[PDB]
Amino acid sequence: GKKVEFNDKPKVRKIPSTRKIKITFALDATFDSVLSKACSEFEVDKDVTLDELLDVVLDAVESTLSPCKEHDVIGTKVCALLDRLAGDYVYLFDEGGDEVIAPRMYCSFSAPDD
Repeated sequence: GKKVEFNDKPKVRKIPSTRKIKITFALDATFDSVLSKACSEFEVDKDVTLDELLDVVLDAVESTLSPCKEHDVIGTKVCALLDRLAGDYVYLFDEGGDEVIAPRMYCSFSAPDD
C-alpha cells in the first residue's frame, strides 16, 4: 500500500526539487490547443530563470510541432518563431515587475509597464 509517487512534501511524501507550472499564455486558439498539447505541464527547479523557461518552452513546442511550415494556417507560426529566436522573444514577469517565476507570471513581449 501507500504508493511511491505521492505529492506534497517527499519520500514518505514529496515531489522533485522542481515546481510544476501549468500556466501558458495563449496568444490565440492556435497556440491554445497546440501549446497545451505540446506543453500542458513543466517542471521548473528553483534556479530556472524566465530565460531558461522560455528556452525550454520554445524548444519543447518546436520539438513537438516541427512540421508547422506544412500547414498554411499555422505556417505563419514559423515566421514568428524564427523572429522570436532571432532576438526579440517574449519577456515574462510576476505581478510586480521583477523578473522572477511565480504562481502568476505574465509572459509576453510587453514590458511590465507596457
